[PDB]
Amino acid sequence: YPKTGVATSIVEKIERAEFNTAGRKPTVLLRIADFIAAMNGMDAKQDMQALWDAEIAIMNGRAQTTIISYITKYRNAIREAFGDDHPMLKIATGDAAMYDEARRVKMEKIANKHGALITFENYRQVLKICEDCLKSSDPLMIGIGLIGMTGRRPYEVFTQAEFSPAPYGKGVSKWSILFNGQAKTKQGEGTKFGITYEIPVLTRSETVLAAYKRLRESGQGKLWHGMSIDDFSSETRLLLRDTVFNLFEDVWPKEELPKPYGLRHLYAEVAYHNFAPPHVTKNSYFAAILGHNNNDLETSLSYMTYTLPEDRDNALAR
Amino acid sequence: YPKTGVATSIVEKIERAEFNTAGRKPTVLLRIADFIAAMNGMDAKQDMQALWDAEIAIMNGRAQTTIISYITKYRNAIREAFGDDHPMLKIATGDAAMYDEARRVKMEKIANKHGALITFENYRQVLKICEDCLKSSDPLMIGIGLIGMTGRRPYEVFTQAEFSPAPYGKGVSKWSILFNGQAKTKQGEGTKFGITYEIPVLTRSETVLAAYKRLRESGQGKLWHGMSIDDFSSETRLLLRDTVFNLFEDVWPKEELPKPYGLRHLYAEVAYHNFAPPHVTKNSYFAAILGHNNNDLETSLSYMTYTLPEDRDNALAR
DNA sequence: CATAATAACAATA
DNA sequence: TGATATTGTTATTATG
DNA sequence: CATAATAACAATA
DNA sequence: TGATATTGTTATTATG
Repeated sequence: YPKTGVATSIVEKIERAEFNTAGRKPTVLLRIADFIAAMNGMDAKQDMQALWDAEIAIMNGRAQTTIISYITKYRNAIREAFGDDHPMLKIATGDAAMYDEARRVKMEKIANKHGALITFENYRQVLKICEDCLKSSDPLMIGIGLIGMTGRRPYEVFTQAEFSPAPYGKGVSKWSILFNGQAKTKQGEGTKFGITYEIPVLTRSETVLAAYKRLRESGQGKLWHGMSIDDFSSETRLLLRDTVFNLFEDVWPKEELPKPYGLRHLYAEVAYHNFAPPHVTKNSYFAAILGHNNNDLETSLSYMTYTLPEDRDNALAR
Repeated sequence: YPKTGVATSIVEKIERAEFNTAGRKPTVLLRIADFIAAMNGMDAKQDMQALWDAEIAIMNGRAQTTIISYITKYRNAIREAFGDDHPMLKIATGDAAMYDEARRVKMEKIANKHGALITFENYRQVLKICEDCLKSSDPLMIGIGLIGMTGRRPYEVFTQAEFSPAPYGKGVSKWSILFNGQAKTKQGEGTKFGITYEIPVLTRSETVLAAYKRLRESGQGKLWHGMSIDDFSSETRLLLRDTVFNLFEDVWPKEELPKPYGLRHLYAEVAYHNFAPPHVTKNSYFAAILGHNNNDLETSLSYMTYTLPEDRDNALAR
């Protein structure tokens, strides 16, 4: 295995922002930087262990989810500089108890959500707002529209989605689409990495495709295309967040605030309610239209968030 | 820790059937027996390791689920003879890869089931058959009736269930019941071990309770009460299996054969379809009425088996 | 100070 | 079954 | 042999 | 997140 190397992406990130008008110092990226530097020319595992221990010591006090995320960042640095075969990857990681506790916390929140679905009283309005967004001249708007109407993740809509007409018999589907470019997935059997699959849309397919072409040809859109998640996050996140909040403030269910993933959750719910064939289950349907891996029905549990007020009505019929 | 001991239950099982009219030899129980015997006076971990290795060697060729089950039997023997603190418990177990593969196989079967629910065309007939069973003079029949009408496991209905009237406001519920005595659960936070909880019934509560008292007072019922799972299995399983098969042969969906747990699966489905409030999810509802642990929504995935032909109809409306 | 930028901080899938 | 990649919120910073 | 008992064998939750 | 407890099927055995 190699003893020298460099996590380019980190250094570059740090070199940009050498000249910065404002903003906080890249302290963490700096720590990562010096860590990877200190690793240059280390052959002894106790040495590596000591280094990492110092890093973990610094992290203490920070939140558990924060630590798990930071550990990912270090591990990805190590991988970039030194490769997959480097003994530091066996050393630089979270305690197993930490990850286990994350799992418990998350399961508990989900179990809690499933026992108290949120009735999305005004979802019809929300969906129309999205539809109209599809016709806006502001590419951010169109993108929001498409998150709502196709359920693709922001990073997907804005950065990497390919949308196609889906053939329905010997014609073209008006309520589904072809989609390619799933995020959060690496190459693999039963994985939608690089797979084009059919997904339902909550308005006419002609409309969605056309709005997408408008998206793909705009000024902002050519810049967005092929961005890394850090680039995209930096450039849009807070603006997207503010726009979504403003656009939906008055209609969004009282129990929570309007956030962009809200649109994806609602999309699953509505798509199921309108399109699910009878031999498939809700967990299955979601996992299918959300692009989850083969045999994964557990991610689908995260998305069961609201109850459409129609279901709430007719369940209250009994 | 102790170096001597005896797994009483195994030896007794072997002493019964010293005198047996027929049936195959208790070879496996014998192997377990001699294993625990050989462990008497072992202090060296390499010795223990060798012994166990010989056992595993014998098991080879047998199925994976078989091996996992057998390993449970040995581990339970060790525990009974020598206690929880014995170093053999760190040694006598399956390879982690084996358990992992079990998990994968099972997830794959479930994901498969969720994508092809079985339409239970005649469930109404099945349920009435159960109802009528509730009035039979044959305690086996009544028990079947109650599996169908309360969804409790066979071992629960026959051996250990306590059923009570459930108070509805200042009166008594006609479509729910109190139930106590959950199987497959050890003491714990967020566990129904020793907990009485309300469950829905698929016919009038008066009827279910009365049929249960008839069950609890019959000849066979006093014998059944408090049996161990081995006793119960030995005494009833094959008769229950044959009766359920005969009773339901002509009406049970074409894709599968009538087995007793079929009744519990259908019960969940029907109970949900008739009783689930709107703010709870199907996974949640099941987990609640099946007595699953707190924050466990994953067991519920096993039970999503059929589609009621009404749902199949009205989904095909779209 | 008064904000807009930025990256830390943090949570979710 | 090892230990990520995305989406979401706020402290801290430079400069008007 | 012809079955009924039994426990091994096996799968599911 | 370690490594079970229940439900389900069949080979093998003693004896009519």
